[PDB]
Amino acid sequence: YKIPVEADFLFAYSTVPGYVSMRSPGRGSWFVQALCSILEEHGKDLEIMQILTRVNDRVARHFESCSDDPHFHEKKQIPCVVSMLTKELYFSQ
Amino acid sequence: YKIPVEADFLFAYSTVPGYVSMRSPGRGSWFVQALCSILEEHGKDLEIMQILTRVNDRVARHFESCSDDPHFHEKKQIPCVVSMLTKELYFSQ
Amino acid sequence: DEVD
Amino acid sequence: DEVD
Amino acid sequence: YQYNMNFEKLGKCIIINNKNFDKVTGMGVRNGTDKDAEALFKCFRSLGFDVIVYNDCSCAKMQDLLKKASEEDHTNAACFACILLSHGEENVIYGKDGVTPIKDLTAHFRGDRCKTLLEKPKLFFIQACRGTELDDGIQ
Amino acid sequence: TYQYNMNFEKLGKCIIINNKNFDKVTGMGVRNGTDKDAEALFKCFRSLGFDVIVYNDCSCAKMQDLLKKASEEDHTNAACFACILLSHGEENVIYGKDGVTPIKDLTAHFRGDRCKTLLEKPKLFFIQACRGTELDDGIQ
Repeated sequence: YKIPVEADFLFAYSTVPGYVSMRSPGRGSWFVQALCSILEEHGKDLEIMQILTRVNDRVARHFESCSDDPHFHEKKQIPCVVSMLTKELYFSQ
Repeated sequence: YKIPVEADFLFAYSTVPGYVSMRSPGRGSWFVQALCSILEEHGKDLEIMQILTRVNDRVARHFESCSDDPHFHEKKQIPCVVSMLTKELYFSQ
Repeated sequence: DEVD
Repeated sequence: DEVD
Repeated sequence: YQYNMNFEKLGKCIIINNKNFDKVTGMGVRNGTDKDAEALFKCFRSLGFDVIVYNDCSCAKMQDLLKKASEEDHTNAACFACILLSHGEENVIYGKDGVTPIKDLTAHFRGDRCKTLLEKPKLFFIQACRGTELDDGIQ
Repeated sequence: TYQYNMNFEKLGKCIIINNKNFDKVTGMGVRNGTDKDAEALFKCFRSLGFDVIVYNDCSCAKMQDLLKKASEEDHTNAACFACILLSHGEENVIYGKDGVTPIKDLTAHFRGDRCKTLLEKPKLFFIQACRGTELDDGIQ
C-alpha cells in the first residue's frame, strides 16, 4: 500500500553538522570541485553512494586550508551524506 | 598527511529527524527486525550502504502501524543513513 | 505498536 | 581560503 | 534493487547560486561560487539533467522556485535534483536577504506533496556552512 | 584502494546498549520488545565476527563512561567499531534511564584525535530511538 512521505530523499551536504565549509575564491569550494571531478570520471558507471563516498575521500584527503589568519590555517573538512533512498541509483540505462 | 577528526563515522538511524520510531512489543522495533533480517542474508556479501538501503526499503514497504488510538494508527516510517565514510565497507575478507 |  |  | 531509470528524461536540476548578499545580512561576497555553478552546470547537464541556474535569490524566490518545481508534472522524469550554493548555518541557508530553513525548501517534494516524484529519488546538494566549528585534523 | 582494509586479527568490538527501564521522573515508559531486539542484534553481530558486549538499563553517566573507556582501549588489531543504541530519544538526543544526553557527545569519544587506534577505520553507530514526535501518514 503506502510509502512514507519522507522516503526517497538524499541530502549531500558539503560538511558535517556544526562545522564550516571551505571555499577557494580562485578555484571554488572544496566539495563542488571534488563532486565534479568524480562525476566527470564516474557519473555514468558508479552507484551514487559509491560516488559520494569517493567525494568524501577526496575532500578529506586532497584539501587542507591556507589562511593568513592562523585560526583558519591548516583546517580539514569531511562532507556528510544523508540517505533516505530505498533503491540503488545509477544515472544511466 | 592529515585526516579530518569527523571522518569515517556512519550513523544508521531508525528514523528521520523530527519523527518517531516504531517498536512492536511482541516482535521488536521495525528498524531492528529489518536490519537483522537483511544482515542475516547479506551481511557477508553486500557493501554497508547496499545493506542499509535495503533496510530503508524494507521498513518503508513491509511495515505499517496498528493502534487502537487512531492518532497512531496506520503510520509509516523511513530510516536515515548518515555517512562520513571515505571507503566502501564489506564485513568480510 | 508503540513509539520510541 | 574562506568559509561559508 | 535499483531505481527504475527508464523514462523519457533524467529530470529537472535547479542550481541556486548565491554570490552577493544585502548589506543588512552581514554576509560577504562568495567569490569562487560562479566557477562552482558553471562546473556543476556542465556535470549535471552531461548526466542528462535539464539544468537552470538562478543567481542571487531572495529567500522568497528560493521558496517559490522549489514550490513551483514541485508542482510541475514529473511523470516522464526519473528523478529531481537541486543544488544550493550559499552561506548557511545549521538547518538554514542564506538568501540574498536573510535565512530560510532547508526543511521548508525540501518539504515541497514530500511524497504527499509531489505525486509525480513518488518512489523517485529526490536529490539535494548543499554547499554551505552548518555552524562555526573547525576540524583541525590529525596525524 | 576503494575499500576499507579488513585484514586485521579481529573485525572489532560491538557495544550494545539496551535501555528498557527508565526512572519515572523522565516521563518515559518501559520499552517492551527491546529485549528481543538486543537478542537478535547480538546473535547477528556475533555471527558477523564482532566481539559483542550487551549493557542494560544504563544511566547517562554510564553510557558516557562506557563509550569513553571503549575509545581508550587498543583497537590497533581491529578493522572497525560498532555501537548499537536502543532507547528513548528526541532530536539529537538519547535517553539514559535518568535523563537525556546528546548523541554528539556519545560519538565524539571516537573522533580521530581522541581515538587514534580507530583512525581511518569505520566507526558505526546504529540508533533505534525517536527523534521527535512527528508521525508519517504515508501516501498511495
